[PDB]
Amino acid sequence: SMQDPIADMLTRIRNGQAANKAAVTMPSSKLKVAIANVLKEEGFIEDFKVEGDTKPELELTLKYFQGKAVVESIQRVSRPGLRIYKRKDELPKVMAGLGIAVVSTSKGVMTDRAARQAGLGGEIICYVA
Amino acid sequence: ATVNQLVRKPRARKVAKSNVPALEACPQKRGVCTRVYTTTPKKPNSALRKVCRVRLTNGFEVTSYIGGEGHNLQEHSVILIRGGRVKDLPGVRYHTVRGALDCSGVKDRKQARSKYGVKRP
RNA sequence: ACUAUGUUCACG
RNA sequence: GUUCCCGGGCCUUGUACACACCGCCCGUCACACCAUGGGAGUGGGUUGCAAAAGAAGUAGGUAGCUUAACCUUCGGGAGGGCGCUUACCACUUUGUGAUUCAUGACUGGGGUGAAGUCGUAACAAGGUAACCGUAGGGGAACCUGCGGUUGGAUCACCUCCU
RNA sequence: CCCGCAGAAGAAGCACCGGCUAACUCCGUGCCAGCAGCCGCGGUAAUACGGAGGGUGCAAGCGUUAAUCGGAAUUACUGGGCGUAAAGCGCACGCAGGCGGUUUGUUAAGUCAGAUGUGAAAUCCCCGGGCUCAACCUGGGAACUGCAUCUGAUACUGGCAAGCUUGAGUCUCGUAGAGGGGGGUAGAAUUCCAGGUGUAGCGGUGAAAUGCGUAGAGAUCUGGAGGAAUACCGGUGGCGAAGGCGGCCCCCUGGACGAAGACUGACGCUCAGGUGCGAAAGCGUGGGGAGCAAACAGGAUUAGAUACCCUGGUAGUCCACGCCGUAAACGAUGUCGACUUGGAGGUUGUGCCCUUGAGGCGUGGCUUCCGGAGCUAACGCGUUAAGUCGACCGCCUGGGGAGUACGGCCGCAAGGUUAAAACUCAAAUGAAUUGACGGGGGCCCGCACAAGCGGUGGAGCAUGUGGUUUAAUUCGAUGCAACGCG
RNA sequence: UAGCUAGUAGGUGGGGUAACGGCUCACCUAGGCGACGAUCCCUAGCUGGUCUGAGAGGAUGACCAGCCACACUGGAACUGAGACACGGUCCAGACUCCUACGGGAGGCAGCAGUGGGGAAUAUUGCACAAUGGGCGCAAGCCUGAUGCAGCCAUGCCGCGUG
RNA sequence: GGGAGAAGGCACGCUGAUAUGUAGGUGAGGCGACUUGCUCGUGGAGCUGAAAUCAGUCGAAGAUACCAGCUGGCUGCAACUGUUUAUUAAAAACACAGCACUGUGCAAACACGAAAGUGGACGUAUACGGUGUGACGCCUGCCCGGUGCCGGGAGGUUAAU
Ligand SMILES: [Mg+2]
Ligand SMILES: [Mg+2]
Ligand SMILES: [Mg+2]
Ligand SMILES: [Mg+2]
Ligand SMILES: [Mg+2]
Ligand SMILES: [Mg+2]
Ligand SMILES: [Mg+2]
Ligand SMILES: [Mg+2]
Ligand SMILES: [Mg+2]
Ligand SMILES: [Mg+2]
Ligand SMILES: [Mg+2]
Ligand SMILES: [Mg+2]
Ligand SMILES: [Mg+2]
Ligand SMILES: [Mg+2]
Ligand SMILES: [Mg+2]
Ligand SMILES: [Mg+2]
Ligand SMILES: [Mg+2]
Ligand SMILES: [Mg+2]
Ligand SMILES: [Mg+2]
Ligand SMILES: [Mg+2]
Ligand SMILES: [Mg+2]
Ligand SMILES: [Mg+2]
Ligand SMILES: [Mg+2]
Ligand SMILES: [Mg+2]
Ligand SMILES: [Mg+2]
Ligand SMILES: [Mg+2]
Ligand SMILES: [Mg+2]
Ligand SMILES: [Mg+2]
Ligand SMILES: [Mg+2]
Ligand SMILES: [Mg+2]
Ligand SMILES: [Mg+2]
Ligand SMILES: [Mg+2]
Ligand SMILES: [Mg+2]
Ligand SMILES: [Mg+2]
Ligand SMILES: [Mg+2]
Ligand SMILES: [Mg+2]
Ligand SMILES: [Mg+2]
Ligand SMILES: [Mg+2]
Ligand SMILES: [Mg+2]
Ligand SMILES: [Mg+2]
Ligand SMILES: [Mg+2]
Ligand SMILES: [Mg+2]
Ligand SMILES: [Mg+2]
Ligand SMILES: [Mg+2]
Ligand SMILES: [Mg+2]
Ligand SMILES: [Mg+2]
Ligand SMILES: [Mg+2]
Ligand SMILES: [Mg+2]
Ligand SMILES: [Mg+2]
Ligand SMILES: [Mg+2]
Ligand SMILES: [Mg+2]
Ligand SMILES: [Mg+2]
Ligand SMILES: [Mg+2]
Ligand SMILES: [Mg+2]
Ligand SMILES: [Mg+2]
Ligand SMILES: [Mg+2]
Ligand SMILES: [Mg+2]
Ligand SMILES: [Mg+2]
Ligand SMILES: [Mg+2]
Ligand SMILES: [Mg+2]
Ligand SMILES: [Mg+2]
Ligand SMILES: [Mg+2]
Ligand SMILES: [Mg+2]
Ligand SMILES: [Mg+2]
Ligand SMILES: [Mg+2]
Ligand SMILES: [Mg+2]
Ligand SMILES: [Mg+2]
Ligand SMILES: [Mg+2]
Ligand SMILES: [Mg+2]
Ligand SMILES: [Mg+2]
Ligand SMILES: [Mg+2]
Ligand SMILES: [Mg+2]
Ligand SMILES: [Mg+2]
Ligand SMILES: [Mg+2]
Ligand SMILES: [Mg+2]
Ligand SMILES: [Mg+2]
Ligand SMILES: [Mg+2]
Ligand SMILES: [Mg+2]
Ligand SMILES: [Mg+2]
Ligand SMILES: [Mg+2]
Ligand SMILES: [Mg+2]
Ligand SMILES: [Mg+2]
Ligand SMILES: [Mg+2]
Ligand SMILES: [Mg+2]
Ligand SMILES: [Mg+2]
Ligand SMILES: [Mg+2]
Ligand SMILES: [Mg+2]
Ligand SMILES: [Mg+2]
Ligand SMILES: [Mg+2]
Ligand SMILES: [Mg+2]
Ligand SMILES: [Mg+2]
Ligand SMILES: [Mg+2]
Ligand SMILES: [Mg+2]
Ligand SMILES: [Mg+2]
Ligand SMILES: [Mg+2]
Ligand SMILES: [Mg+2]
Ligand SMILES: [Mg+2]
Ligand SMILES: [Mg+2]
Ligand SMILES: [Mg+2]
Ligand SMILES: [Mg+2]
Ligand SMILES: [Mg+2]
Ligand SMILES: [Mg+2]
Ligand SMILES: [Mg+2]
Ligand SMILES: [Mg+2]
Ligand SMILES: [Mg+2]
Ligand SMILES: [Mg+2]
Ligand SMILES: [Mg+2]
Ligand SMILES: [Mg+2]
Ligand SMILES: [Mg+2]
Ligand SMILES: [Mg+2]
Ligand SMILES: [Mg+2]
Ligand SMILES: [Mg+2]
Ligand SMILES: [Mg+2]
Ligand SMILES: [Mg+2]
Ligand SMILES: [Mg+2]
Ligand SMILES: [Mg+2]
Ligand SMILES: [Mg+2]
Ligand SMILES: [Mg+2]
Ligand SMILES: [Mg+2]
Ligand SMILES: [Mg+2]
Ligand SMILES: [Mg+2]
Ligand SMILES: [Mg+2]
Ligand SMILES: [Mg+2]
Ligand SMILES: [Mg+2]
Ligand SMILES: [Mg+2]
Ligand SMILES: [Mg+2]
Ligand SMILES: [Mg+2]
Ligand SMILES: [Mg+2]
Ligand SMILES: [Mg+2]
Ligand SMILES: [Mg+2]
Ligand SMILES: [Mg+2]
Ligand SMILES: [Mg+2]
Ligand SMILES: [Mg+2]
Ligand SMILES: [Mg+2]
Ligand SMILES: [Mg+2]
Ligand SMILES: [Mg+2]
Ligand SMILES: [Mg+2]
Ligand SMILES: [Mg+2]
Ligand SMILES: [Mg+2]
Ligand SMILES: [Mg+2]
Ligand SMILES: [Mg+2]
Ligand SMILES: [Mg+2]
Ligand SMILES: [Mg+2]
Ligand SMILES: [Mg+2]
Ligand SMILES: [Mg+2]
Ligand SMILES: [Mg+2]
Ligand SMILES: [Mg+2]
Ligand SMILES: [Mg+2]
Ligand SMILES: [Mg+2]
Ligand SMILES: [Mg+2]
Ligand SMILES: [Mg+2]
Ligand SMILES: [Mg+2]
Ligand SMILES: [Mg+2]
Ligand SMILES: [Mg+2]
Ligand SMILES: [Mg+2]
Ligand SMILES: [Mg+2]
Ligand SMILES: [Mg+2]
Ligand SMILES: [Mg+2]
Ligand SMILES: [Mg+2]
Ligand SMILES: [Mg+2]
Ligand SMILES: [Mg+2]
Ligand SMILES: [Mg+2]
Ligand SMILES: [Mg+2]
Ligand SMILES: [Mg+2]
Ligand SMILES: [Mg+2]
Ligand SMILES: [Mg+2]
Ligand SMILES: [Mg+2]
Ligand SMILES: [Mg+2]
Ligand SMILES: [Mg+2]
Ligand SMILES: [Mg+2]
Ligand SMILES: [Mg+2]
Ligand SMILES: [Mg+2]
Ligand SMILES: [Mg+2]
Ligand SMILES: [Mg+2]
Ligand SMILES: [Mg+2]
Ligand SMILES: [Mg+2]
Ligand SMILES: [Mg+2]
Ligand SMILES: [Mg+2]
Ligand SMILES: [Mg+2]
Ligand SMILES: [Mg+2]
Ligand SMILES: [Mg+2]
Ligand SMILES: [Mg+2]
Ligand SMILES: [Mg+2]
Ligand SMILES: [Mg+2]
Ligand SMILES: [Mg+2]
Ligand SMILES: [Mg+2]
Ligand SMILES: [Mg+2]
Ligand SMILES: [Mg+2]
Ligand SMILES: [Mg+2]
Ligand SMILES: [Mg+2]
Ligand SMILES: [Mg+2]
Ligand SMILES: [Mg+2]
Ligand SMILES: [Mg+2]
Ligand SMILES: [Mg+2]
Ligand SMILES: [Mg+2]
Ligand SMILES: [Mg+2]
Ligand SMILES: [Mg+2]
Ligand SMILES: [Mg+2]
Ligand SMILES: [Mg+2]
Ligand SMILES: [Mg+2]
Ligand SMILES: [Mg+2]
Ligand SMILES: [Mg+2]
Ligand SMILES: [Mg+2]
Ligand SMILES: [Mg+2]
Ligand SMILES: [Mg+2]
Ligand SMILES: [Mg+2]
Ligand SMILES: [Mg+2]
Ligand SMILES: [Mg+2]
Ligand SMILES: [Mg+2]
Ligand SMILES: [Mg+2]
Ligand SMILES: [Mg+2]
Ligand SMILES: [Mg+2]
Ligand SMILES: [Mg+2]
Ligand SMILES: [Mg+2]
Ligand SMILES: [Mg+2]
Ligand SMILES: [Mg+2]
Ligand SMILES: [Mg+2]
Ligand SMILES: [Mg+2]
Ligand SMILES: [Mg+2]
Ligand SMILES: [Mg+2]
Ligand SMILES: [Mg+2]
Ligand SMILES: [Mg+2]
Ligand SMILES: [Mg+2]
Ligand SMILES: [Mg+2]
Ligand SMILES: [Mg+2]
Ligand SMILES: [Mg+2]
Ligand SMILES: [Mg+2]
Ligand SMILES: [Mg+2]
Ligand SMILES: [Mg+2]
Ligand SMILES: [Mg+2]
Ligand SMILES: [Mg+2]
Ligand SMILES: [Mg+2]
Ligand SMILES: [Mg+2]
Ligand SMILES: [Mg+2]
Ligand SMILES: [Mg+2]
Ligand SMILES: [Mg+2]
Ligand SMILES: [Mg+2]
Ligand SMILES: [Mg+2]
Ligand SMILES: [Mg+2]
Ligand SMILES: [Mg+2]
Ligand SMILES: [Mg+2]
Ligand SMILES: [Mg+2]
Ligand SMILES: [Mg+2]
Ligand SMILES: [Mg+2]
Ligand SMILES: [Mg+2]
Ligand SMILES: [Mg+2]
Ligand SMILES: [Mg+2]
Ligand SMILES: [Mg+2]
Ligand SMILES: [Mg+2]
Ligand SMILES: [Mg+2]
Ligand SMILES: [Mg+2]
Ligand SMILES: [Mg+2]
Ligand SMILES: [Mg+2]
Repeated sequence: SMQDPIADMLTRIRNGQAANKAAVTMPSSKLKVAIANVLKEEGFIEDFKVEGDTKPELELTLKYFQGKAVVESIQRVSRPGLRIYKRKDELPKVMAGLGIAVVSTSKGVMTDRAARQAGLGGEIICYVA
Repeated sequence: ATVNQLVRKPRARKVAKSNVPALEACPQKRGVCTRVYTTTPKKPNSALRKVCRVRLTNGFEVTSYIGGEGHNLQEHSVILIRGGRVKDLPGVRYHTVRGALDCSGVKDRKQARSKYGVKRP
C-alpha cells in the first residue's frame, strides 16, 4: 500500500507519455522535487511547479519532440525491496552514455555524469533513456 | 522470484542423475558375464539383437550389448564394458568392448576396426 | 429406442 | 412428395482424427524381462543409554623394604627409590535401544516388450455430455447416487406472443 | 652442440562420407545380418548395414568411453515464469519476519569519499629476456575484485525526538440487502390413514413386461396425520472472506455504503510457522423419515447388460450435538496501493434546479456486456487488465513413476497432509491453421427413397470365377470400380 | 533430524598451566545454546589455485607453495627449547613371526619392489657433482632430501617421414 | 490409561565426623498480655529423631537369618474383574458391559396361583418381559421357494347350533 512513492512518480511519467498527456499531477516531496529538477535540467520534462501549502501537489509538464514521446524508457533501479548502491568507478552509464541514471549522492541528488566528475558514488534511483 | 524469497530459500540446482551407473567416474569395467542371449527391439526395428547379462566387479548386474557380427561370448567368459545406450533394446544401456579380454575382435573387418577390435590385414 | 470391432511397420 | 436409407455438393460447428471413423483409444486378464514397496524373519555396519571391567602410565596417600652427594651429636635427620594403595583410564564383558545396509517364502502395485484374450470407457451430442470431490457397487475399462465445474452439443421440429 | 661419411635410403596411420557436419558411386544383403550422439536407416535399385573404389578431416597420433563447465535465459542476482502450456494455498485472522506516507531535527549503523596497513610466493594477465624455435624457464609491471583500521560527506536508507495530514481508524445521521444465529407460523403440493361415490382397468414405454386392480383399484370427494421444500416476485438482481445464502413475522446480531463535519495523528501493507471458517459425500451419538434415492430385487434392452429405460426400494437426504477438511472449493487469474482513451446497461446512494407532468444535469460505491492503445504463443485481457509499476507471500522447473511409496503429523474410520528415489520414454503439452470426420445444425441435389413396373435369388441349360482334381488344367482381372472381364 | 544441555552457564576460594581459562576441583547461583538452524544424521582435509564462463557464476582442490591432521589399531606419559614423538618409549589388541617353549621380535600412508584390489599408473638404477639439511674449528662423513637416469605418446611443444 | 516391577543396572554392614545426636517432631521454666480461662503469643530447657554426605574399618559374602517377582520373544481362544461340575473337568464353558429383533398403553405383557390374590411395580415405553449376540475398531452381503411369525379379508372347505 504505497511503499515506493518514487516509482509511482516514474510510472505517472511513463503512463502520461503513453497516453500523450500534457501534465502529470501527484503528491510532492523533497526527493520528488530533486528528481523532477534533474529530469528538467537535462531536458526530459519541460518545466514544473509545486502548488500547495498544506497538501502540496507537484505537477510536471511532459515533453514531446515529434508524435513520439521524449522519455523513451524510465525504470526504478534502487527499489525499497532491494537497495542498489554503486561505487564511484562502478557507476552505470545508461544507453552507452546518451541516457542518464539519477543517482542520490552525498552532495545531493545528481546525474551519473556529474557524479563521475564530482568524484563520488551513491544510490542509483532510476535509469532514464 | 522475489529476492526476499530467494534469501530465505536459495535456487536449488537440478542434480541431473548419470545415465550409466558404473560408479566413481570409471571409463570401463570388468564383467564375469552370465546368460548370453537374443532379444527383440521396439517398434519400427525387428531383429534378434545379441546381448548379455554382466555380473560387474563392483557388484552391479547389468545388460550389455554385443556389437559387430558374431561373437565368442558364452555362459561365463570375462569381458570389458564401456558406456553407451543402444536406443532400441529398452533396458540395455552399455556396450561390450570388442577386443578386450575374452571378447575377441569381429571376424573379417576392414573399415572402422578400432571399434570392433580388429588388427590390420 | 438399443446398434460392437477394424492385427504390424511403412508409402506421402 | 423429401421425414427417414445410400451417395454427393455448399455453409457453419465440435475433434484427443492427419494411414485422416475402415481414425484414434482405455483397463483387466495372459506371457517375458527390469527396477521397486510390504513381509515371519535372517545376516552385518555404525551408534545412544545403563553398568561391570582397570593393563600401563600419571597424580594423591604410605604401616612395609631399602638408601652415594646435603645436615650430622659420626646415633642417625632430611630427602629419595622400590613395594603396597586410592583416583583417573584403555582393552574387554553384559543388557537394551536407535539407525542404516544387505537379504527373505510370499505378496502389492509400477514400467517396458511388431502383430495374444475380453469388452469399448474417452476424443464427435463418442451414440447415457465430459470431468472434479466423495460414497456404494461391479471381470475390465467403469456404472449409480449427492453436490460442483463448462474445459458440453444442438438451441426451425413443437404450437402460440410481444 | 659441432663437424665426417652413406644412401632416399630406416621412418603413416584411422576416423569418418543420410541431416545436424567437411566428403559419393558400385556390388553383396533383403525389418535378416547389422548401424545408431539425436532424428532415425535395412521389407530385393540402401549415399545410413558389409565390402570395394573414391573422397573428407585430422595426422604420430586418431578415434571410443568416463568425468566438469559451456551452449542451458533448462534454478533466471546480472537474466525466466504461474488465465488456458508445469505453476495462485479453498478462503480468512494474525505473532515473529520483509516492506512502509510526509516535514523538521540529530547522530553516522548502512551508504559514499579519501588515506594507511595488509591480501605469502607461484599461478593469471602485459612489456621484456633466455634456451636453434616452441612448449618450458624467467626480470619487472599490473593485479590479488578483498578485509581491517583511520579521517571526512549527509542525498538516500536506518536509529532516535517532535511533528503533519493525504493513508488508516473513531463518532454523528440515514439507505439497501435470500449476511448470520435462535424461535414461531402460512399456503400449494406429495405420500399414507378412515370413510362416501363408482366400474374396469390403472400404471408405464421406443415397444412391452414386472407392478398395482372385481378383496372393488384408477378416478373422484370429505376428514386426518406427517415430513420436506418454499410457485409466481426472481433479474447476467442483492448480500457474504470464501464455502454459501430465497414463503411471511418477531428476538439477538455482524458487516457495507452514502452525506457533510469533528477527532486520532502513520496507528499501515503483507504474512513462513500458527489459529479460525470451510459445498457435497462420508463418520459418531440421539431423534426424524413425506418425496426422492446409492446398495439391493424384479421386468425389459442386449451377443452379454454387474449399465442406460421401467416397477419396487434400504443407508442417506431432514433436526440437535461433535468429527471430517476435501471439490473443475473456478473469474482455472494471490493480497494491498498508485497510474493510464471509451461506450451501452443493471443495481444501490446522495446533492442542485421547477414536484413546475412517470423531470433533468452531477458526483460516489458494487456490478454485466462490447471495444482503444498496450499486452499476449495465440485464444483473448482490456480502468473489476492478463496494461504500466511498487510491497510481500504462495508456487513452478519435461512426460510417465506419482501427488504414489516410506516416515512424521492429524483423523473413530474413510483417509487427509507433508513428500521422495530407482526405473522408463523423446517426447508429453498449449493455442491457433488447412483438411477429414460426427449416431452435430442448415440449405440443395441424384432411380437415393417414396410411387410403380418388370426382374435376380427357386429350376434346367449357356458363360465366367472360386475351389477341388489333374501330367497340364497357361497367364492376368478379384469390394462399389474382378467374375458373358483381357 | 525441534529441542539440546548438569562441569552443563556464571561466581568466590584453593590447586594446576610457559601463559589466561570449568583447564580442574570444592561450594554458590539456574542458567547457556536454539527457527539469523542448536542437537542428531550423511559427506568432506582447508587455502593460494585449477578447469570452465562474456561476466556473474558452476565445478574442482592431482602436480608446485602455505596451514591442519595422522604414522599397525587403542591408550598413556617420559625425555626435551620444542613431541604427548613415521624409521623413540611403555602397556593393550589384531595379524605376521624366530626359537633351546622359558620367552623373543615386527610395523613401507620414507625409496625401490611384491601379492591382492582395479578400467588403470613406472627401476629392488647412479650420485652427493650442484642446491639446501644434520653434526663438526674445519677437512670431511652423512643424506632414496635434492640432482640425474629408467619406464610410459600420459600430456604440452619442435623437427621428421624427402 | 498402559505395556512397566518391562528389560538392565548400581548403592546397602559397623565406627567416627558434618552434628559432646542434623533437618524435623517437640514442647517446659519463663514473659507479654487477655481477663477469669482447659487463655492468646511469644519463648524455646529437656526428651525424640530420620535421611544423607565424607572418612575410616572387618569379613569369602553387609537386602548376610526368617521374610521376599524368575525374565524375555512368537502365537491360538476368550475383551476385561467375576461364575462353574461340594467329592477326578476352573476352561475356550456360564456371566458380563455393549448391540439387535421382538412383545408389552397399565386391570401391561409375563409369571406363581382351580380362585381370591400376589410379583412385575407403589414402576408406566429414556419403562418392563422374552430371545439371540457378547467390550472396543472395521463391518455385517444374496435368498421369503420350505418351516415359523405378521397382516389381509373376497372366494373354497368348515363345529357346535
Ligand atoms: Mg575501494
Ligand atoms: Mg520386434
Ligand atoms: Mg476386440
Ligand atoms: Mg448424406
Ligand atoms: Mg454449389
Ligand atoms: Mg469455407
Ligand atoms: Mg469440447
Ligand atoms: Mg497425430
Ligand atoms: Mg470404430
Ligand atoms: Mg483397473
Ligand atoms: Mg495401467
Ligand atoms: Mg521388492
Ligand atoms: Mg524389501
Ligand atoms: Mg527385515
Ligand atoms: Mg568405574
Ligand atoms: Mg593400575
Ligand atoms: Mg648405605
Ligand atoms: Mg654426607
Ligand atoms: Mg646411615
Ligand atoms: Mg621417607
Ligand atoms: Mg512369489
Ligand atoms: Mg508364487
Ligand atoms: Mg487370435
Ligand atoms: Mg470373442
Ligand atoms: Mg464409447
Ligand atoms: Mg461415460
Ligand atoms: Mg448422443
Ligand atoms: Mg452405450
Ligand atoms: Mg457418453
Ligand atoms: Mg464430450
Ligand atoms: Mg469421479
Ligand atoms: Mg475417492
Ligand atoms: Mg469407489
Ligand atoms: Mg467394492
Ligand atoms: Mg465375473
Ligand atoms: Mg449399479
Ligand atoms: Mg452427476
Ligand atoms: Mg648434427
Ligand atoms: Mg653425406
Ligand atoms: Mg643420391
Ligand atoms: Mg653419392
Ligand atoms: Mg615409404
Ligand atoms: Mg529373415
Ligand atoms: Mg529400394
Ligand atoms: Mg545398391
Ligand atoms: Mg558405409
Ligand atoms: Mg580411404
Ligand atoms: Mg585422445
Ligand atoms: Mg552442463
Ligand atoms: Mg546457467
Ligand atoms: Mg529473477
Ligand atoms: Mg520458462
Ligand atoms: Mg490441461
Ligand atoms: Mg496448468
Ligand atoms: Mg489462491
Ligand atoms: Mg483463488
Ligand atoms: Mg503453501
Ligand atoms: Mg508485523
Ligand atoms: Mg520498519
Ligand atoms: Mg521513509
Ligand atoms: Mg518519506
Ligand atoms: Mg557529526
Ligand atoms: Mg557509517
Ligand atoms: Mg561498512
Ligand atoms: Mg571505504
Ligand atoms: Mg601473490
Ligand atoms: Mg613472455
Ligand atoms: Mg629467445
Ligand atoms: Mg624468442
Ligand atoms: Mg607458462
Ligand atoms: Mg615471469
Ligand atoms: Mg613477480
Ligand atoms: Mg600494488
Ligand atoms: Mg546537514
Ligand atoms: Mg537529515
Ligand atoms: Mg534520517
Ligand atoms: Mg459508527
Ligand atoms: Mg447506522
Ligand atoms: Mg437482511
Ligand atoms: Mg435492512
Ligand atoms: Mg429474507
Ligand atoms: Mg437473511
Ligand atoms: Mg437466515
Ligand atoms: Mg436476516
Ligand atoms: Mg409409497
Ligand atoms: Mg362402495
Ligand atoms: Mg381384478
Ligand atoms: Mg383409495
Ligand atoms: Mg383414490
Ligand atoms: Mg389434509
Ligand atoms: Mg408417517
Ligand atoms: Mg401438520
Ligand atoms: Mg421442515
Ligand atoms: Mg463481498
Ligand atoms: Mg460481492
Ligand atoms: Mg440455497
Ligand atoms: Mg419455514
Ligand atoms: Mg445489528
Ligand atoms: Mg458496522
Ligand atoms: Mg463501520
Ligand atoms: Mg462516509
Ligand atoms: Mg481533520
Ligand atoms: Mg492535532
Ligand atoms: Mg500458512
Ligand atoms: Mg473446522
Ligand atoms: Mg453445511
Ligand atoms: Mg452432509
Ligand atoms: Mg459405513
Ligand atoms: Mg448421520
Ligand atoms: Mg459404534
Ligand atoms: Mg447412530
Ligand atoms: Mg441415525
Ligand atoms: Mg420409508
Ligand atoms: Mg417378478
Ligand atoms: Mg436390473
Ligand atoms: Mg448389442
Ligand atoms: Mg450369442
Ligand atoms: Mg437378460
Ligand atoms: Mg422410486
Ligand atoms: Mg426409506
Ligand atoms: Mg432446528
Ligand atoms: Mg484447509
Ligand atoms: Mg478441523
Ligand atoms: Mg485441492
Ligand atoms: Mg463453487
Ligand atoms: Mg462458476
Ligand atoms: Mg486451484
Ligand atoms: Mg491478483
Ligand atoms: Mg482479502
Ligand atoms: Mg491477509
Ligand atoms: Mg489496482
Ligand atoms: Mg482496488
Ligand atoms: Mg459506461
Ligand atoms: Mg450506471
Ligand atoms: Mg473485452
Ligand atoms: Mg475509470
Ligand atoms: Mg477508462
Ligand atoms: Mg468502471
Ligand atoms: Mg478501480
Ligand atoms: Mg496484474
Ligand atoms: Mg500472460
Ligand atoms: Mg500469499
Ligand atoms: Mg516451493
Ligand atoms: Mg522441481
Ligand atoms: Mg520426473
Ligand atoms: Mg485426491
Ligand atoms: Mg498419499
Ligand atoms: Mg506406512
Ligand atoms: Mg494421531
Ligand atoms: Mg481425537
Ligand atoms: Mg492414530
Ligand atoms: Mg465409522
Ligand atoms: Mg464410508
Ligand atoms: Mg488442442
Ligand atoms: Mg482448444
Ligand atoms: Mg449432415
Ligand atoms: Mg421402392
Ligand atoms: Mg416387384
Ligand atoms: Mg420376386
Ligand atoms: Mg426374361
Ligand atoms: Mg428367379
Ligand atoms: Mg446371393
Ligand atoms: Mg438360378
Ligand atoms: Mg484362371
Ligand atoms: Mg480354376
Ligand atoms: Mg505370376
Ligand atoms: Mg460405380
Ligand atoms: Mg479394381
Ligand atoms: Mg460384365
Ligand atoms: Mg617449554
Ligand atoms: Mg578456553
Ligand atoms: Mg579463462
Ligand atoms: Mg572464456
Ligand atoms: Mg553463460
Ligand atoms: Mg571445496
Ligand atoms: Mg597425491
Ligand atoms: Mg612427482
Ligand atoms: Mg613434493
Ligand atoms: Mg597453525
Ligand atoms: Mg592449531
Ligand atoms: Mg596421535
Ligand atoms: Mg602428531
Ligand atoms: Mg607409516
Ligand atoms: Mg610412532
Ligand atoms: Mg604410538
Ligand atoms: Mg597410536
Ligand atoms: Mg640440554
Ligand atoms: Mg611442551
Ligand atoms: Mg622419529
Ligand atoms: Mg617405516
Ligand atoms: Mg611384542
Ligand atoms: Mg613404496
Ligand atoms: Mg605391482
Ligand atoms: Mg665418493
Ligand atoms: Mg650440502
Ligand atoms: Mg653445526
Ligand atoms: Mg666456530
Ligand atoms: Mg678457509
Ligand atoms: Mg659440505
Ligand atoms: Mg647416499
Ligand atoms: Mg625425491
Ligand atoms: Mg609424443
Ligand atoms: Mg613419447
Ligand atoms: Mg598406449
Ligand atoms: Mg508409562
Ligand atoms: Mg505382548
Ligand atoms: Mg506409571
Ligand atoms: Mg525395576
Ligand atoms: Mg530390577
Ligand atoms: Mg514384558
Ligand atoms: Mg543388619
Ligand atoms: Mg554419629
Ligand atoms: Mg540434642
Ligand atoms: Mg529442633
Ligand atoms: Mg505443635
Ligand atoms: Mg508461667
Ligand atoms: Mg533451640
Ligand atoms: Mg519458635
Ligand atoms: Mg537427647
Ligand atoms: Mg566408604
Ligand atoms: Mg564401607
Ligand atoms: Mg565381629
Ligand atoms: Mg575387605
Ligand atoms: Mg553388597
Ligand atoms: Mg538374600
Ligand atoms: Mg515380590
Ligand atoms: Mg498376529
Ligand atoms: Mg494352531
Ligand atoms: Mg495358527
Ligand atoms: Mg481372539
Ligand atoms: Mg475369560
Ligand atoms: Mg471378541
Ligand atoms: Mg469361581
Ligand atoms: Mg455360588
Ligand atoms: Mg466353587
Ligand atoms: Mg469337581
Ligand atoms: Mg463329578
Ligand atoms: Mg480359574
Ligand atoms: Mg480341580
Ligand atoms: Mg466376555
Ligand atoms: Mg387351589
Ligand atoms: Mg385371574
Ligand atoms: Mg397385580
Ligand atoms: Mg412396594
Ligand atoms: Mg422396544
Ligand atoms: Mg455368554
Ligand atoms: Mg456366544
Ligand atoms: Mg464391535
Ligand atoms: Mg461402526
Ligand atoms: Mg411368501
Ligand atoms: Mg398371526
Ligand atoms: Mg392375522
Ligand atoms: Mg394368519
